[PDB]
Amino acid sequence: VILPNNNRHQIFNTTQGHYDAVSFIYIPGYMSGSGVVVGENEILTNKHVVNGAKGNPRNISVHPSAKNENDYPNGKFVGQEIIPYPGNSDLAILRVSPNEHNQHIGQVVKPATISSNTDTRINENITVTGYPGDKPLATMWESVGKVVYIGGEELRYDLSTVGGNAGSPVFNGKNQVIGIHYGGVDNKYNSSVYINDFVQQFLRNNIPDINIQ
Repeated sequence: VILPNNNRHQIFNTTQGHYDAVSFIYIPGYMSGSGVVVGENEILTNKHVVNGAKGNPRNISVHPSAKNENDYPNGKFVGQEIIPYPGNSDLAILRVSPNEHNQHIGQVVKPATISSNTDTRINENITVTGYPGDKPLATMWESVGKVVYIGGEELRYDLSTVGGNAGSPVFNGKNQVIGIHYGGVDNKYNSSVYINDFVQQFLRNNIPDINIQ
């Protein structure tokens, strides 16, 4: 949702630095979302995003580092298996197949570093980076703000997001993923799945190369 803090800027060097793992999701109209590469064959996104495929992961296209609708520098990877988080939060792993050159998604971009969240606190400056639907299709935007709430598996912030941002990584100042954006409440806050210790266990047990720091 759009909040009084609406500080959003387009990313152009989408294959460089921590942006390469940020991914555009397209599911045939169409729905679109966001996600983040975190392992050799794996992205994180929302349940409500992968649910749009109606049980067929092959309906999901993942474009890591997408720059615009005519510029997918790392091509696409097709959904292979949906692994929902068992807990009551909007988090899923999407395992993708290798591409047409037999490259794995976590070989073409550097998988994102996950935060242990040992230091994460309210008032901390963060970003949410992904593919908002008010902007041109498949353009990457970074939104700037602060954490306002941490509780259980919920982390909320005062920065603006728009439909299409679902699944976007929430980055701390070290460019580590602290949460996965899922939506918000008009005029109040936006919300993410907080990567707490239980979420970290789920990641380790499904993504053996997960990099938690």
